[PDB]
Amino acid sequence: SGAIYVGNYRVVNRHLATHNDWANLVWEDSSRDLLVSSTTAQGCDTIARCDCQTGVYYCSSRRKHYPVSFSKPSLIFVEASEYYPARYQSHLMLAVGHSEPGDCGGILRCQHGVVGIVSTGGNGLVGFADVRDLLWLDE
Ligand SMILES: Cn1cc(NS(=O)(=O)N2CCC[C@H](C(N)=O)C2)cn1
Ligand SMILES: [Zn+2]
Repeated sequence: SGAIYVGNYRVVNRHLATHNDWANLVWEDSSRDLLVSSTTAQGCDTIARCDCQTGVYYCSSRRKHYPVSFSKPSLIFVEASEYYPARYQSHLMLAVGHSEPGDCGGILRCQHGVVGIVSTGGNGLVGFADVRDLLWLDE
């Protein structure tokens, strides 16, 4: 679990969104596994605006942060799960590292701020849903 809080927005994995998230829906994209809902309180997270390919992510299944190199956002095949059939997930970045499903929502951060959140995993790789292109999160 986990979310990004920036301005009056909350960014979560779409497959973990709550009833309140859907009742205050701002934007959602099944192909990216993202959902953004509105909040009443102000968010203070800083979103990175860059092309970094190195950062640190939080892994709840190890209670640890790991430094990683990660690929540029791209269209990646994701095998079927209880939340989606087998499909291409867009704007996904991969790194060599550990993750389990409950790790979804952990933040990946570079020197510039929040890059994205844990979204996929398996075969010793971890995938992060990029949020650097969502320029509207800051206005
Ligand atoms: C973070 N993580 C996720 C998994 N398992 S998964 O890749 O099957 N995952 C299950 C939950 C939905 C995910 C998606 N974005 O389609 C895929 C293992 N580690
Ligand atoms: Zn960066």
